[PDB]
Amino acid sequence: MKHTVEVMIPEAEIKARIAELGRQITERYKDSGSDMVLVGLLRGSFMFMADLCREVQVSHEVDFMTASSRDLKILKDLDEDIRGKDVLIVEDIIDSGNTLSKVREILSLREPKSLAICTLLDKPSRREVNVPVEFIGFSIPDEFVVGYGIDYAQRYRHLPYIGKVILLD
Amino acid sequence: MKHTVEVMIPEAEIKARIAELGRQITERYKDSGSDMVLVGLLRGSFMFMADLCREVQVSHEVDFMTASSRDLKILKDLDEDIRGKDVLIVEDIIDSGNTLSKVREILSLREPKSLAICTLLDKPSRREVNVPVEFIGFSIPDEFVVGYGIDYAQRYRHLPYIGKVILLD
Amino acid sequence: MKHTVEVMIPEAEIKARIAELGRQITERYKDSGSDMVLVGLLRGSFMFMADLCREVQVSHEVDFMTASSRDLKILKDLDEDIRGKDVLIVEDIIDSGNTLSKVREILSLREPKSLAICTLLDKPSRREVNVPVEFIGFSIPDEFVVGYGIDYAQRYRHLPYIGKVILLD
Amino acid sequence: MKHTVEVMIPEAEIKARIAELGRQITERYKDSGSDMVLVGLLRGSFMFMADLCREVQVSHEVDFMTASSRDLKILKDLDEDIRGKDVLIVEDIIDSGNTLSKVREILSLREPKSLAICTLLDKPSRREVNVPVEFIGFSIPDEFVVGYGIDYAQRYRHLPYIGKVILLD
Ligand SMILES: O=c1[nH]cnc2c1ncn2[C@@H]1O[C@H](COP(=O)(O)O)[C@@H](O)[C@H]1O
Ligand SMILES: O=c1[nH]cnc2c1ncn2[C@@H]1O[C@H](COP(=O)(O)O)[C@@H](O)[C@H]1O
Repeated sequence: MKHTVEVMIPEAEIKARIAELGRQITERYKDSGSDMVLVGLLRGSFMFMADLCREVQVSHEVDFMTASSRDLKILKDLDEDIRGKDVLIVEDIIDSGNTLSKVREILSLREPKSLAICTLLDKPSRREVNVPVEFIGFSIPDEFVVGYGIDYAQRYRHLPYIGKVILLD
Repeated sequence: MKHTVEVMIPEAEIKARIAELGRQITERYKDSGSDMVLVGLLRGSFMFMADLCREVQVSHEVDFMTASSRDLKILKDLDEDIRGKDVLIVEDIIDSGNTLSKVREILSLREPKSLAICTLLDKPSRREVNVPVEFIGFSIPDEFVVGYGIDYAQRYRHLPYIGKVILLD
Repeated sequence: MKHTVEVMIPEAEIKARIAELGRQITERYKDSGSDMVLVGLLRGSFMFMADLCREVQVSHEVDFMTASSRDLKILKDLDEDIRGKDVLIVEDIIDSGNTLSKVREILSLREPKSLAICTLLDKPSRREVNVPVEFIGFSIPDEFVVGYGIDYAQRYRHLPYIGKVILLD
Repeated sequence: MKHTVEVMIPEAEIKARIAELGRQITERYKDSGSDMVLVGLLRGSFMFMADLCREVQVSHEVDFMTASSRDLKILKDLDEDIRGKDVLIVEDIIDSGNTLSKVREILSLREPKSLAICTLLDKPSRREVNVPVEFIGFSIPDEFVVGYGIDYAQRYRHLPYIGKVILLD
């Protein structure tokens, strides 16, 4: 467990990609006319949600939810209703796609006007369950990453950039 | 809010009906062979659960879940995994069928081997949604019942019998 | 893990002790005049709570709560308030006394009129944290018990009696 | 309910104040040596948390907790253990001091190495309970503020600045 962390994706770059995601999300929803709510998955999405929602130029609500990353259970459900609203699930990263997949199903049952997912990172190679992912900040190989909500031994979660854990020998 | 409570279903009557329900549920699942779990919906069904599981002659586990009743949110999810298991949802009362209908959808997503519902009381005259109910203790008229876990303004759950509030008397 | 279960405390005896606990609890509170609420710890106390509350002859509420049996956390808090009320925590068994001890502290902060604990079983020898326990159904040595809410490998939780797990070789 | 929103604290002003708070908190805990954890109180403080932890130059973990505000109930407890750790409760706003006062009592029970509070906004003119607040971003007049995580009828949390609702205008 002896190691070091080096910057992989500088915060300045993360900020740029998010602003763009924001324009994209805004453009995609600005004319819906229905209520919108960004749904972040805890703990991972807190930082990403913070920045992202500020880049979304349409009036919207911000709610969080926390699932158990065998059965995907709900430790903390949404505080507000989503029925008839536009819901954009926000996660820091998708790899296997299991939790995201199940969470999308659960929310689907509440009959929202629509459902989409926006992740800061995407690890295509690790996918195990195909699930739609409308907005992605970065596509990366299966690297040992941390920061921006992603931890390693309850650490680096507060880093302003995405770094890679170099596992010293 | 001034009111009276009259007996609707005496304790002995309930005790007998539950023994029967027990035999029936037992007969149904005795030859399944996969794990079985009864899921009571807090708060109202804790008493019915306590008595019912004691009449179920097949080895099972007991878990609980608490749900809201606009969107149906999970205030307390199961501690157990139900995937590939016979699941018997234990409810105290079904009238409109909204909440149960949804709770059932949510568990269905976890892919249990089988999914059924067992309710103590049933007000068919109140049904708004078609929902499969495999076991019913009593089909009753549209009375405001209390006791045996059920309440009236956080009151009467401890009554050993199902009673009906009269009011203005 | 190969074993068998033999009856240690017959349900008929459990029922008798509970009726007596009920008289004792009733006598102790009947003149308070304040609101009363029995607080059961999930999953363990569901069955005991069911029977016990029926033996308590004073008007009271029934709420449940579930803690994490290193830090004692609250997975599901009470649905109702206890401030200014008489609160009787109900558990199936106390051994180390850790969870019970912490739960009593947490509820204490809400300033209830009073706080007491009632357990069906007590394992004095295993105590690690001294905490008051006003009502006990049975005092037993450190036996491998199951039933009446107490499980073993998600099993025997529904047994109507307290049995001892004979660990066959 | 007809209203207007005016800027009260511009985004740049907040950004600068947080950098300062960051230096201060860093200076305070840099030589402690035990694990440290910032606990944000959902929902209102997710944004302040996101920005604050990035200015804290000491290795820490980030966790969240959601509480009610008559009795103070835990709707979502921490995922981490705080025993023997420096704990920095991260709040968005403190006015009466009731909720924080209680949340602090609850965590205090888990025996952390140290326990402090850091709030972005403060309405001293609204204080009803004496509660220790170690770090404050801004002491403000009694205005109904929104933005930067804070809301008005589930609205405005995404604003990058603290604004004040005007109403009937
Ligand atoms: O007579 C009643 N008094 C109090 N609550 C009731 C009564 N009938 C139904 N409920 C509530 O409605 C729920 C069942 O709703 P359903 O599944 O939508 O039919 C129960 O779990 C109860 O909490
Ligand atoms: O101006 C306001 N608008 C909306 N909610 C507020 C406002 N001021 C305080 N609150 C709520 O009150 C809580 C703080 O209460 P305290 O800790 O009891 O002082 C915050 O977490 C908010 O949820």
